[PDB]
Amino acid sequence: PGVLPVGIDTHTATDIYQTLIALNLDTTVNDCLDKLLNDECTESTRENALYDYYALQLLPLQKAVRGHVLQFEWHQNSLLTNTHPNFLSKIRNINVQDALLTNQLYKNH
Amino acid sequence: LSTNLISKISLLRPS
Amino acid sequence: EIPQAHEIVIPSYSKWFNLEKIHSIEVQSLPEFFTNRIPSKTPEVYMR
Amino acid sequence: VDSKLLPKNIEPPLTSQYSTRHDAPRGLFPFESYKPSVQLPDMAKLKKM
Amino acid sequence: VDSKLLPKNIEPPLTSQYSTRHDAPRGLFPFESYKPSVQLPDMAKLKKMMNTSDSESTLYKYLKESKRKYDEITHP
Amino acid sequence: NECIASTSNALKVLSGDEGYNEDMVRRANFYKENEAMLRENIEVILSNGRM
Amino acid sequence: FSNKEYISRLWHTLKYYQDLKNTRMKSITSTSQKIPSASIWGNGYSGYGNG
Amino acid sequence: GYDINYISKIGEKIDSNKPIFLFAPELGAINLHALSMSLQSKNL
Amino acid sequence: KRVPNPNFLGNCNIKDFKPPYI
Repeated sequence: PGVLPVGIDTHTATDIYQTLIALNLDTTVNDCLDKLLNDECTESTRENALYDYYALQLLPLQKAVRGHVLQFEWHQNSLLTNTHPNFLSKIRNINVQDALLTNQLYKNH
Repeated sequence: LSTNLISKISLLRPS
Repeated sequence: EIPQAHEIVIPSYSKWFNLEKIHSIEVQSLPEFFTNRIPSKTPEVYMR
Repeated sequence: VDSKLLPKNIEPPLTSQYSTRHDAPRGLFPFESYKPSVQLPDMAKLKKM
Repeated sequence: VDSKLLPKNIEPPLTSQYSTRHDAPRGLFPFESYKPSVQLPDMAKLKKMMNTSDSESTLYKYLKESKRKYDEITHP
Repeated sequence: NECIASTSNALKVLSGDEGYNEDMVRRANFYKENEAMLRENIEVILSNGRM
Repeated sequence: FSNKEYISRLWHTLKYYQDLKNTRMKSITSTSQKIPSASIWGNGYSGYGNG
Repeated sequence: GYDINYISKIGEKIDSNKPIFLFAPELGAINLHALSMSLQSKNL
Repeated sequence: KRVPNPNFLGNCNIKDFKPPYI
C-alpha cells in the first residue's frame, strides 16, 4: 500500500462542490441585495438587481415544480417489463384434448 | 422599523 | 353568452378535444368529411 | 344595415369558455412523497466560522 | 347523464393531501439535498475557492488598515 | 469511460434508487431541448388539477 | 457519503416503504370489508359514465 | 469502497417494497371501454 | 330538502389534489 499511490477522495470532492455552489449563491444573494439598498446606485441597475433578487429567491420553488414535472415524466415510462423482467405471464402444457380436437378436425374434413 | 427599510421590506416580498 | 351553471367532466383520454380545431383522431375516425368527394360534406359542415 | 341587426341562426349559444375537469384513471399519476423545501438554505454558520 | 356520489373516504395515513414529509425518501424527484462537509482544511479550501465580493474586499482592507493603525497606536 | 459509467450505474440499480441524472436536469438547456414533452405534461397536470 | 452513512440511508428508506406497504394492505382490506377507503393512488373514476 | 453484498441484500427488499405500479387486488373496477378508448388517444 | 347531484356547479366528485410543495 505504501508503494501504491494515494488517490483523490471523491466523496469530499463532491461536497466542496455543492457547498461552494451554495456559498456562491448566498454571496450573490447578499450582493444583489446591497446594490438596491444603497441610494447612490443608478435606477438602471437598481431595479435590475431587484429582479435578479426575485429570480434568486425563486430557485427552490423552481426546483420543486421542475422536479414534479420530471417525476410525472418518469412515471409516463414505467412499463412493468423494464422494472419487472421476470414477469410470469401464462403457459399451458399440451393436453390430450388438443390431440383429440386435432383428430376431430382431420375426421370431420 | 426605519423608513429606509419599511419601503423596501414590502418591496422585496409583496406579502 | 350564458354563464357556466353546471359541472362539466370529460374523460382524460379526451384531453385532445378542443373547439375550433380538428384533431387527427377525428379525421381518422370520420374520414368522409375530409375526402373532398361530396360537396355537402366539408370540414366546415363537420365543425358546425 | 348595422351588424347584430342582420339575421342570425337560432341555435344554442356558445359553450367555448367553459371549464372542464377530467376523469383520470387510477394509475396515471405517480405517488409523491418528499415535500420540496421552497425556502432557501441558510449558510450563516459556514460564513460565521 | 346518471352521475353518482362517492360517499366518504376513511383515509389511512400517507394517503391524504398534505401527507408529505421532509423525512420521506426521494426515490424520484431527482434533486438532492447534500451534506455540508465541515473539515478545517476543506474550510480553508472553501475560503480560497470562493471568488470575491466588492464591498467585502473594501471592508477587508478598511478593517485591516484600522487594525494596523490600532496595533501601531497602542504600542507607544 | 464505459468502465466508470457502467459502475456507478451498476451501483444505482443495485441500491434501488432511480430517476434522472441530477447533474443533467439541473441546467437550462435540458428544458429547451425537451420543449415538446413539457407542453404535454404541463397541460396534463394542470387540466387534471395537480399543478 | 461513506459506507456507514450510505447503508443508514437505505435503512431509513426501506423502513418507509414497509410502512407504506402496511398502509397499502390496510387500504385493500378496508375496501374488501365494503368500506370505501382511499389508496396510495387516487380514486380512479366517479359516477360519470365510467363506473 | 462499499460492502456491496449487504447493500444489494438491502436493495432487493427496497426494490420489492417500492411502489412501482398497482397490484392485482387494488386495481378497482377495471373498465375495458376506458382502456380501449385510451389506447386510441395517442397520448403517452 | 334538496340534495345536489354531482353535475352541480361546485359539487364535483373530482376533488382538487394539491401538489407537495403547496
